[PDB]
Amino acid sequence: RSKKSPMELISEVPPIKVDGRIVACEGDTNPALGHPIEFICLDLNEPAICKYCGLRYVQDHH
Amino acid sequence: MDNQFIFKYSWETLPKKWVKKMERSEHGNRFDTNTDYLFQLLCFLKLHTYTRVQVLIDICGVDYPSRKRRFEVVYNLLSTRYNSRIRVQTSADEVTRISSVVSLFPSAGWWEREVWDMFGVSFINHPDLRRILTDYGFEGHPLRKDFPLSGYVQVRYDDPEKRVVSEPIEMTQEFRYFDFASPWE
Amino acid sequence: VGHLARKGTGGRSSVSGIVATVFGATGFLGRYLVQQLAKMGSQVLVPFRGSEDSPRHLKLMGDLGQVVPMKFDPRDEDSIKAVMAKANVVINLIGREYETRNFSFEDANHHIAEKLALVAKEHGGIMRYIQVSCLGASVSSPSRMLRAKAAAEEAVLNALPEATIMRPATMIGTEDRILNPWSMFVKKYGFLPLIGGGTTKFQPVYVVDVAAAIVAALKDDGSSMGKTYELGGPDVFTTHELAEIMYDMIREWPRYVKLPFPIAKAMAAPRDFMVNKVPFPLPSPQIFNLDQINALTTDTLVSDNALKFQDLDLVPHKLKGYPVEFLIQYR
Amino acid sequence: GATLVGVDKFGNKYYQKLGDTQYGRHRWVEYASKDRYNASQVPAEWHGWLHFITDHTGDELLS
Amino acid sequence: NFTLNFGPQHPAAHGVLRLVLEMNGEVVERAEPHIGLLHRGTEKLIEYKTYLQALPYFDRLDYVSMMAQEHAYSLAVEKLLNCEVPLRAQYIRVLFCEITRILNHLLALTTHAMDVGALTPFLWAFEEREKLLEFYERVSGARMHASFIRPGGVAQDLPLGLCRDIDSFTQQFASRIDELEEMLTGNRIWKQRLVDIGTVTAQQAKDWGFSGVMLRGSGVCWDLRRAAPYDVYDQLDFDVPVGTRGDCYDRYCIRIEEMRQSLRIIVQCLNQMPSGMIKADDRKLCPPSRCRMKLSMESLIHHFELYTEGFSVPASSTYTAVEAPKGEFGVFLVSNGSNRPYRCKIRAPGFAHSQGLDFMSKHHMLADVVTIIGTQDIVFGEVDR
Amino acid sequence: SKAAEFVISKVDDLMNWARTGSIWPMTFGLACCAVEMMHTGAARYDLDRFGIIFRPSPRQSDCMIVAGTLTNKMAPALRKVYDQMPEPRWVISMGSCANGGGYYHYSYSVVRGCDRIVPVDIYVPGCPPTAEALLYGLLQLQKKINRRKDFLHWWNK
Amino acid sequence: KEISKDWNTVFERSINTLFLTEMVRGLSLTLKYFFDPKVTINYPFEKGPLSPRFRGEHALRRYPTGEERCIACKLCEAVCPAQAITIEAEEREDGSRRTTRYDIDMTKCIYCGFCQEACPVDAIVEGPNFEFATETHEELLYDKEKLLENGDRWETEIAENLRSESLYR
Amino acid sequence: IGVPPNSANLTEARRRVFDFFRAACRSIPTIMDIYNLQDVVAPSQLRYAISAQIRNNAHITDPKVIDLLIFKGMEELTDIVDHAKQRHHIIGQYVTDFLKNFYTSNYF
Amino acid sequence: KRGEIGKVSGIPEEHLSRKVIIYSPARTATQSGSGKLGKWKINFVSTLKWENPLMGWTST
Ligand SMILES: CCCCCCCCCCCCCCCCCCCC(=O)O[C@H](COC(=O)CCCCCCCCCCCCCC)COP(=O)(O)OCCN
Ligand SMILES: NC(=O)C1=CN([C@@H]2O[C@H](COP(=O)(O)OP(=O)(O)OC[C@H]3O[C@@H](n4cnc5c(N)ncnc54)[C@H](OP(=O)(O)O)[C@@H]3O)[C@@H](O)[C@H]2O)C=CC1
Ligand SMILES: CCCCCCCCCCCC(=O)SCCNC(=O)CCNC(=O)[C@H](O)C(C)(C)COP(=O)(O)O
Ligand code: SF4
Ligand code: SF4
Ligand code: SF4
Ligand SMILES: [Zn+2]
Repeated sequence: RSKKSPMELISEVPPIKVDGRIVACEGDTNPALGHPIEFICLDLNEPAICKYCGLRYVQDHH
Repeated sequence: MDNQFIFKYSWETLPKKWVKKMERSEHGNRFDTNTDYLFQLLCFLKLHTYTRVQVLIDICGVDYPSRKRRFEVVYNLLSTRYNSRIRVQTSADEVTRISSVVSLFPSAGWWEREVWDMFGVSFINHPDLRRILTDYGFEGHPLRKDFPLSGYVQVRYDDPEKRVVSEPIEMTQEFRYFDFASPWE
Repeated sequence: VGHLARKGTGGRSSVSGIVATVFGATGFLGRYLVQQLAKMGSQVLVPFRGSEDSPRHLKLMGDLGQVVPMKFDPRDEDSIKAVMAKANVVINLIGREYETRNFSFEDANHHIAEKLALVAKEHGGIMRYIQVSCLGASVSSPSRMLRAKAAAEEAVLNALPEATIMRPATMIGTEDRILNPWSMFVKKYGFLPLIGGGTTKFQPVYVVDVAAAIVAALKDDGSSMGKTYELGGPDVFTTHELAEIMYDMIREWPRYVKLPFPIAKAMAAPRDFMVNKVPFPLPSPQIFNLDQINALTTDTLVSDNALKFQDLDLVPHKLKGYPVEFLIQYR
Repeated sequence: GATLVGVDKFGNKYYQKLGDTQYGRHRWVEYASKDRYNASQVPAEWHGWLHFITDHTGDELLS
Repeated sequence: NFTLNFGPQHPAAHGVLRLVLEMNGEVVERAEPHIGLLHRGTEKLIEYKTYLQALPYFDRLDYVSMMAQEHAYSLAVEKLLNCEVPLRAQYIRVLFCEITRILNHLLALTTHAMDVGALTPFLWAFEEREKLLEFYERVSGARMHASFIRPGGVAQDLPLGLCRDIDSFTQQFASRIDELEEMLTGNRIWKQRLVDIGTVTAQQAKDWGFSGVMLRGSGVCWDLRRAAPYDVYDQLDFDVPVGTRGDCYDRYCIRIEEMRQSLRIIVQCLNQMPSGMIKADDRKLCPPSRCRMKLSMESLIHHFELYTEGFSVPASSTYTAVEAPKGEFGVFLVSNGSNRPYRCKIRAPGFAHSQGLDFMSKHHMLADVVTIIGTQDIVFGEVDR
Repeated sequence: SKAAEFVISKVDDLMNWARTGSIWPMTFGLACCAVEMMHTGAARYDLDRFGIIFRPSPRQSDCMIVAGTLTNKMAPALRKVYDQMPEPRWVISMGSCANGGGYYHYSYSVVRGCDRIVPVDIYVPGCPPTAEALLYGLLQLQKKINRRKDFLHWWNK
Repeated sequence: KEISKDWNTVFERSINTLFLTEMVRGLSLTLKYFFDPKVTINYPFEKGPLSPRFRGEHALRRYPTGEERCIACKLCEAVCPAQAITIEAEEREDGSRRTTRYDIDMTKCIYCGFCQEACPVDAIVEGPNFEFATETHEELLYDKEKLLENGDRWETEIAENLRSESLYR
Repeated sequence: IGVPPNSANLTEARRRVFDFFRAACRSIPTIMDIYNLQDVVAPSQLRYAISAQIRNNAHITDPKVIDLLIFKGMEELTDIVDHAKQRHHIIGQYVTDFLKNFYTSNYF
Repeated sequence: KRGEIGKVSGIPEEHLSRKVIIYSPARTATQSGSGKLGKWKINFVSTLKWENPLMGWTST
């Protein structure tokens, strides 16, 4: 499919569940083939969006 | 011969009035002389027994649009016998004519012609001094800091007259100059 | 007004909202009109019908899509509407000098012009329309081609009231179709026949002047709309001194032979086109064209009370030096 | 034909011959179509194998 | 006397060559080449681009010895920057300079033979030349214009299987050279079309600035990689061929011997190549590894600040010269102190060689002019900067 | 006239086959792209297999390959040589410098594209284009020649 | 005075220069290659060898999720020696830094790989395609949709090439 | 022959101006019959054109500037003498207002 | 005044009458370093820069 631009296609990916105050996002599973690592403090109840990938991380606890 | 040996001997042997400015470093021995003593200095360096500079590498030219003597022609020389490299440079001007060295090194004719082509520095008693690199009818000297990179005129084919014609330049996309220079330097 | 939005200095990379659908731009006037249009930056669309390499010499005019050749079918109305869809001005130069086994004089000029005018009216976005006919375009003229031009230029006005009509007269240029065959024919034989017998005066014009007049009419949204100009040269020549001013640079041996007008017209038609209609691609006529002889029966001088170059503040080029200089390659 | 290595969704078939010490006639294509075949029908997965970029067949590259 | 002009379009004259020469009916009296047909304007363009953005201009100067000019530019930048280079980088740079020498000598010899009239060695030399163009295509992307040699070290490390293939090529390259030489040295037509043609004396070659093969043809044992050895050349042992009388044939024999010496040097570099880093640890002119720029803040900062601004060479001015296959290729940098070169004059060896055509083609016949053009191996990218 | 339409179709196909199976390009290489185009004519990527042989003169050459930077001083010569060519007269712009500016594209003495001097039909981009790229460009030119119903257009006009 | 005056050697030399021994020896060498196997390859069916580092078509990669890798960092535009890349950017309502116009003039491009090795996110790459041969000039002005189409087409091979040489540099 | 050294005084500059103008005139017929133009332009008006071009720089005072201008004059003349300049380049090269500027563009 | 060097420069004569501005660029507010000061430049007012009607490139 190609009618879905990345704008409305990245929003359909459910937010990641992770424990802890911060999470490290690297993009690809291989660090060298992803983006520079991006530690994000996911303390707000809204999911924290990685600035490079656009992936959203939310805190499972609390 | 050793680089410092050329320094000492040449500075001692040379007439004192010829060399205005002279420099010693690992980059290269430099003799900055006046515009009128250049021919005599080159002749001395060509014929002297200890300093036998037989081949002229090239005649350079640097434009400094911030000093009275705007241009600076650089003569790179090489002594094949003694395995040394000396560099002689002088200062020029838009209208000042500097003596040629074609009599000493016949290969310098094309370099002098291209220096005249690029910087507009005339050479005294140079046989057949004319533009060598730029096209026919070219206006302006491209290597000056004043000359725009894209030039002043274009080239295209015009159908009403079955020939290739010239117009003032009309760039489809301007040259984007990126200013990367930063402080703390 | 809304169109013709200037942008930057006039030149190759300039901008002008004169996106135009010039018909018949693969001909003689087209390579000059398109050059004039694209020299000042305006986009031009060149719809062709023949082989795809016919308009490839027009792409040199513009800058990366300012000259877009497109294919159409004159017999199909939809395609000729599709080619002019993104256009705000239409110039029509479609016209055949001679008969064709597929297209007659009426079909080549009158019917095509009527269809183009009706399609332009239907589109509704053509703010300026120009259709070009010949000078001696009287309805009663013996020549068939001139009658078709008259019918086309009268039908266009009814279709579009604000449509200018441009009327050049035997334009001469590097690949024109009245002087080049003469020099060619002289090269093989050199006797240079005169069908009219001389004393048939007319006004030749330089094709660059015609293109300049057309572009100037495009660039003035004033007292030009609807008017029918009569384009002509600065001097009133006739076939004799025209032949002399041709032959002077050509040189070698000058020879003149006079053919009586009626016997010449009675001889040219049978050999050229009276019964040979089986092969569709019949050879193109030489200077013995049947209707070109009929067009020479009367003087085609410009009307004294009609529009001229001086009404549109430009001067014709002198047809003695540069305009005729292209004959050196013939000499 | 020493060996036939895989096929393509477009129908063009891929062969392979192994030499001894000198290059030549290693691997080529038999295009399915004949209307001048546009000289460019190999997909991305089989493009690397054909140009000796990768030793993977291309069917394995899809997985 | 009439003055007809050249400009043939087939690659006999290497193209883009305009030659207006006056003859005495059969014998040429003065040939005046008209250069400038390929003056792109590199010297003016270098001043407008960073020290890294200007590197690929040097690939486009002498486009048969692409890595030879990059070598000179990198050495000039290093001399201005005072940057040390690891041994592995020096060894691979020497190896690829020798490969450029082989490529340029092969191309020169076979274009010269094509000009004379021999056709077979041309195709054999190109089927050889492809096997080194693919070596270039392996270490970097492009086959011809490979920006492999950077000012710091080299662009990136050699692939795993490159050394084995290079050795395999060098196993048979000598036999291929012998096969090519079989048809030219012993052939009697080749001697009569080259012997006593374009004689240059050592004093006259020195006067006209004929550094290169045209100098060693005249009996002068002047080699820039022996007189002023720059990279790892003292460790490598090779002989410098010197002609006895330089006239279009001792130059050819010298080129054969230099091809063999380049093969020997390549073998020595292959055997003696050490292991270690390829780019200097200064990190002011060398970028960080892709795994480090994505993990370390300083590495990313350096990558960002050198892939846009580039390194700033301290204000000075130097002249460097390397033994390019054509001859003495020299780059004269004047550094303003900013990240862009103030002036970069390029001393093309072909300039003086083409200048010296006028006297070399004196009182010769017309058919003894194409052989003079071929025997000096002039390409107009460098002649017209 | 449907009965003859088969005859015109066959004549057109024969003419296109004749013009495609034998193309005699004229080498106008004047920069480093000439070396790659010379490798294309070499033993490996044989051009002579496809009926392509280079000609030394424009008076007997089918198409023209512009390979290399086109300076201001050479553009009149390029146009003059292009003028002395027969009717088909195709032009191929090999290399990045030839098909619009190039690495320089900003110079007092560089023509920003050979398409400002001669009408170009096929653009082969690359700096320098691979021999396979030039072969693909020539195949594209051959495909373009196939789309020529020149006899049919003459019949219909 | 170059002399070869000996009774036996004069006969030996005067025969070699009379029966064309050198010509025959150089003639029999070509016949050896006449029967040898050829080195050519039929291009349309068999392609020449390449390398994982080859520099060909530009492509704009995207994350496996579907979000494009380009973050409008404009390092590629700044490092491009030919000045072929033009970039325009703005912040989408999602707040992500993305490109709206990212067009490469492939007629100015020199295929040097400086743009590819300057990306901090591997957004742009040079795929193994080398078969552009467009018939129109303005078709060579790739405009961020041709880039993305190339990235989608060659992704399964660009990823393999990148992961194969990721150990280098 | 070789380039003259310089001019110390303005009298030598005027002498060089006169010599250049004379040489340009003695070279006027060869450029008339090498470009194949006889009736389009008479040789007389080219003399007036050259005189006007020379008189254009009448306000120059530095002898060195005069010398370099004259040298450029010989360079252009020699270029024209050879069949090197493009065809009819020479004839093209050598041949209130406020509202007019306002109606065209803002930059006048 | 004293445009003799301008006359001999060879540049198109219509560009000799251009009005220019001479100034020393000031330190940028976004940075605190003063390593880009004390250098004077001539500012030709190249105001006219339209937009190419094919791709949005800035023509001049
Ligand atoms: C099996 C069937 C084959 C059928 C075809 C026949 C074989 C054809 C083979 C041709 C292969 C070579 C073709 C090359 C063509 C050009 C070669 C010409 C070279 C040439 O002319 O050299 C000359 C000698 O040639 C000559 O002299 C040639 C004539 C041979 C003379 C006879 C030699 C032995 C005589 C003994 C007689 C015995 C009987 C006595 C009772 C002199 O060369 P140069 O220039 O260096 O000289 C210095 C004087 N300026
Ligand atoms: N300038 C002059 O000498 C004169 C001009 N005129 C008028 O100006 C026009 C131009 O003169 P000229 O330059 O001689 O015109 P041309 O004879 O050069 O042909 C002009 C164009 O008409 C096109 N054309 C002809 N028939 C058809 C058709 N049936 N359907 C579609 N297109 C067609 C041709 O396309 P293709 O080539 O593909 O058929 C050609 O491009 C004349 O047609 C005439 O009306 C009047 C008097 C003299
Ligand atoms: C086809 C033609 C080929 C050559 C074309 C060349 C065209 C340009 C010619 C060169 C243009 C120059 O500026 S080159 C020559 C430039 N030299 C000068 O301008 C001298 C300055 N003028 C004076 O000295 C006096 O006023 C003077 C007017 C001489 C007399 O007036 P008086 O005695 O009262 O004093
Ligand atoms: S495209 Fe590249 S290789 Fe070809 S001429 Fe231009 S710079 Fe040289
Ligand atoms: S360098 Fe890569 S991420 Fe940055 S703007 Fe260019 S393509 Fe996008
Ligand atoms: S390959 Fe080089 S020239 Fe081409 S876009 Fe990338 S950086 Fe620019
Ligand atoms: Zn992330």
